[PDB]
Amino acid sequence: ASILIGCRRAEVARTFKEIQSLIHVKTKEFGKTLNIMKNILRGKSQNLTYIPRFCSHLGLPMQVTTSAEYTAKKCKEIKEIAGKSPITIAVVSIYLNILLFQIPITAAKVGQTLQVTEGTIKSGYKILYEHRDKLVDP
DNA sequence: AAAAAAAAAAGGCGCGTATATAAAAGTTTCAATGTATCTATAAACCTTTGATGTGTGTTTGTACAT
Repeated sequence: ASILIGCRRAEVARTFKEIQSLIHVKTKEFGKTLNIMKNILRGKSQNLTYIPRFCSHLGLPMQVTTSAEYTAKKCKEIKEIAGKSPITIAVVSIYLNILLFQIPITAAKVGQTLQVTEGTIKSGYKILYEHRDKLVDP
């Protein structure tokens, strides 16, 4: 966690699974340890980071990533709490925007590359195949 | 061409993700303690090898038949 602290506190945010890949922490000993730790400094006293690191993991040009910052922020800004650990609803912006482009990143390839449920995608994409109205920049 | 068995396939059961509440029982993990088991190691013997007083040995002088 002090890494996840040290990471996020250094303005680089990584998912719990990502560190879990580095160290298997039973995903639970992580959580309780984090809460105290954060409050350790508070007494001693940001999911945006995920959009680009994902695009590169798929090897995409900047525009597809460029757009998602607008889309995810705009999808976040109005409504759609949408997600229970917004890690997922980040990726759907790529999926939203990758389909706005025509580049083969077929859902199955997305999943294992980013180790995400496929179900959260399409249902997450439900709120997108309907919200396709206001993301028109050009 | 027809009969029988397993898979293709999904949605949901039902509690892992938190999650704090508290008691109730028990486990495992950690560390001090105890012990036979490696090892060197210097202190045991045995043998070796260089230095060593000296038993035997070359000159002096001898009672002693010859």
